[PDB]
Amino acid sequence: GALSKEILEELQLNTKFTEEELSSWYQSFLKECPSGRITRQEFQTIYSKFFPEADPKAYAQHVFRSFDDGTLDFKQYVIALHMTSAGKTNQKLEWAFSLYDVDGNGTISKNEVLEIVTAIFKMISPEDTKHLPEDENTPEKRAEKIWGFFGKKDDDKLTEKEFIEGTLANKEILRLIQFEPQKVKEKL
Ligand SMILES: [Ca+2]
Repeated sequence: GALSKEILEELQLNTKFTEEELSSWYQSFLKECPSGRITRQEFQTIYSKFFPEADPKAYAQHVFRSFDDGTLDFKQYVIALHMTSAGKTNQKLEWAFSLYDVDGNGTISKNEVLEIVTAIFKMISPEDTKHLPEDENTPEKRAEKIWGFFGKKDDDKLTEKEFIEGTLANKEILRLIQFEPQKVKEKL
């Protein structure tokens, strides 16, 4: 049951579990996935199961990739769940950058923002989308607003430094880049 203190370090005060509790979870985990590794397909299924009202395939895929297809270990699988469903968005900005930097080349492009914003948009039920502000109710509008808030040109590249600054300072950027299905819904 090693990676548990590793899980808590990389999670810190963000963890919603203790080492003894993570081990129990870990124990159940191994019963279901003996190898302790979970594939992208299996990960996607978790979200498809628990987000019946939406279409979480792309979202789950992007989340899985943020940890580098292939497989995730228990530590990543636990952290991945925390990133999407627990804690404060503010303690996840470094990870959020990893999420938005789709190809992982170190910077975020305009298209990459559209990719993630679209994936996140599909996590919203059709029902709740009518509550979205007019200038923020379609993937294109939201991604473009985000790009505008960072004052970028179509071919500009957004750095981690700037990403973190703006998501911290400009609360409208935070609202727009928001990736937690429940938080997006609640703010609406
Ligand atoms: Ca990139």
